[PDB]
Amino acid sequence: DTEVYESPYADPE
Amino acid sequence: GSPGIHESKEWYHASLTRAQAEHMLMRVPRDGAFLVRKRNEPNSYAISFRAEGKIKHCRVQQEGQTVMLGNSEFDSLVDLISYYEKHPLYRKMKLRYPINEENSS
Repeated sequence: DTEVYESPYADPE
Repeated sequence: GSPGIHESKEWYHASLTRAQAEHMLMRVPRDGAFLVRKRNEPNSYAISFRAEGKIKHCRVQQEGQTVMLGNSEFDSLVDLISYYEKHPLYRKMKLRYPINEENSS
């Protein structure tokens, strides 16, 4: 939605 | 240096807009749109990254010494983001590209 996640960008790819 | 932090570009994770900037970057016309900004959750930063036919971003945990993502620890979001610029590969994706409008450019 507009303000609620958990795991963003961790690896290259 | 080898990674980014200086020669990189998306190390701006301090004071900008929230979902707005990412929605803007994720919905931009061109691919590559990269941007890190603050989220409503404490110890929760986020990374906007628009890739060809692929888009996903979430919250990053920032600590006053070492920021950490949903998998590994990183020296300030700029570190993992700098890694992305250094190793992006997504055609026009290299943490150093604006969001050109198909209609305008």
